[PDB]
Amino acid sequence: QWALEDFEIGRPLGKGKFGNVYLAREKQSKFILALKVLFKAQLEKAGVEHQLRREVEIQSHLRHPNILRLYGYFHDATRVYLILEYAPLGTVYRELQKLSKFDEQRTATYITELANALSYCHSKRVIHRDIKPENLLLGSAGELKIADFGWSVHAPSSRRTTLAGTLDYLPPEMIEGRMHDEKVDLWSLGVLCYEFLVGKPPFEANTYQETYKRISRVEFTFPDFVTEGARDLISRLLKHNPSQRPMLREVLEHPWITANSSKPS
Ligand SMILES: Nc1ncnc2c1ncn2[C@@H]1O[C@H](COP(=O)(O)OP(=O)(O)O)[C@@H](O)[C@H]1O
Ligand SMILES: N#CC[NH+]1CCN(c2cccc(Cl)c2)CC1
Ligand SMILES: [Mg+2]
Ligand SMILES: [Mg+2]
Repeated sequence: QWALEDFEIGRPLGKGKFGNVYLAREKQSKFILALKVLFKAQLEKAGVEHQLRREVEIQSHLRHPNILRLYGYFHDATRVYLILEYAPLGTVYRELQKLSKFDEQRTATYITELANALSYCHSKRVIHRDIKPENLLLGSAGELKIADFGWSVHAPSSRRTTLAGTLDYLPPEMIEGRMHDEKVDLWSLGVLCYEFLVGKPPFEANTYQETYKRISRVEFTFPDFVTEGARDLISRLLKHNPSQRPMLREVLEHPWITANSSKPS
């Protein structure tokens, strides 16, 4: 159906390990979108064909205001192309680099939007497993959308693929290669809440080896400026035992969230 000739390509929007993402306009309708380009030789070499299939299958069927749309795809014997909703305000990662830290209202609003998106995902037993600032995009009204479903799966699960880059957002059960479920995304939500308020993630370290140690032992402390309500929510999410981590309704109803968020459940 779709082919490369149907699109005019424009400015580079971002890069990932596999994805090179470009702004593009479809020629007959003038529809603006984002084209995510993957090289087949790199996909085959890394053995991640199955991840790509899951990204397409899972993401194309989800429909939620806080989740990025996948519209379709095509390929041409050197490349695979994913046709995505364009997010005009960029990544949360870029906003954090710009501002250094977010205030409590901005943070609580982003957490509400994440929790709504994840609540919808978990109702289908979909777990994302790669929630982190460079995969959170911003729509035209500044609203958060979750993207990059390459690591997503159905629960429960083990891991069959090699961990790539940073350990910073993963819970103990994932880094220890044990069996895991939906509660992995709740741990990541706690890491994000800390990083939004403080400006760095809570187990950050100079080497892989020490980061691993800090995560498995849950070694984090708070700077003086983090308030009692934020500390309570974060401490509830960063529990070693996944069954003790709260439900998403409990996050959305937490008094610090309700006091500070400017959007509803
Ligand atoms: N729909 C989009 N709109 C705007 N920018 C995007 C979009 N998708 C990706 N990007 C940019 O490209 C980067 C990589 O895309 P991603 O889908 O996360 O690739 P990878 O799977 O390689 O991590 C993002 O972190 C962001 O900077
Ligand atoms: N390397 C490689 C081989 N590819 C593996 C998976 N492929 C795939 C999966 C979902 C959607 C689309 Cl367009 C393509 C195509 C070929
Ligand atoms: Mg990504
Ligand atoms: Mg990916």
